[PDB]
Amino acid sequence: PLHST
Amino acid sequence: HLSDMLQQLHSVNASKPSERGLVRQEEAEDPACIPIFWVSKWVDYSDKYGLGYQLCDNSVGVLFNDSTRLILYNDGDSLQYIERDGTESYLTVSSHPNSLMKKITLLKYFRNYMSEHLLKAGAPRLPYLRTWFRTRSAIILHLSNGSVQINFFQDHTKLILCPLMAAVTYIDEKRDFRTYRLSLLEEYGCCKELASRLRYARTMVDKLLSSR
Repeated sequence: PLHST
Repeated sequence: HLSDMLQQLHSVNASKPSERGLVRQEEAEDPACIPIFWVSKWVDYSDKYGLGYQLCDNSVGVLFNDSTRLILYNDGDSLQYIERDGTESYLTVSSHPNSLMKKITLLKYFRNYMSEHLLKAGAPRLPYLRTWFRTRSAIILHLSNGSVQINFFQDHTKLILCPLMAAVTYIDEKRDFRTYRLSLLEEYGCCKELASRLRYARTMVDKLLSSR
């Protein structure tokens, strides 16, 4: 993933 | 403080905390060691600009691809800029040198994305992001206060390691947030899940030390 949740 | 963290992890891991008698993990909890800061959100736009992050106090930062850093305090205007040579300067979003226009604009975009989107991790008792890297399984975030945060992508579990407190905060799959003294984990043990993640953490701290 390229960002957090 | 990375060498200190590594020694603390060597010590907990050598105690084989999940492999002996009755685990009394709860007796290792120490709420006085709850961290002041951790990373609540992050955006990896490193193919172009850098890594943007929010700390739990709603401040934001960016570690740009040129190894410079911008930090927006949670008042929404005050800025700290750190040049490649380490020089720190203070300014605001409204009053800045023209040379920082591009970077300030980029920070506004990251800030807006993390205000509009994403869940705040750990929803505490400024540090900036010293370095970070990703593996297939996790993202590893090293703060300038010595803390090392490891977010596991698959199961959303997280560790926040602080070498000053010699403590680890574990956020589990249910978002329960428990802080342990590392030496009390040696004393009382822990579950195999936490133990495995601490073995991984040691490997990540070795990677940080060998690449610093």
